[PDB]
Amino acid sequence: RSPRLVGADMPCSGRVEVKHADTWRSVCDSDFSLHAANVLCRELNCGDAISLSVGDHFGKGNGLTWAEKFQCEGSETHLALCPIVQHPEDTCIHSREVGVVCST
Repeated sequence: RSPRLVGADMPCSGRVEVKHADTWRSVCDSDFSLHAANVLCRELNCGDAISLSVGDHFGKGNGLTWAEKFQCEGSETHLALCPIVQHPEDTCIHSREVGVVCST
């Protein structure tokens, strides 16, 4: 559940991608709370979250999109420690991949 931000002009902003096993997955913007964002920014040494950005703001990813969501409380040190839960019914397309801007 290793996270990275991809596609931004700086390391601390970009489209969210999180590794599971040997593949990376993006995260639908229907599925990602400000607390998951928070935890992500922290885990990445990027300060605290400023914004979640919709609509593949940093471009869209390709490949898998996470089918479970990270229901973080907010103070977890890693997304790994956040409880997970099923995505809502249907599927998302890459056009709704989520991104973040962390401060700092």
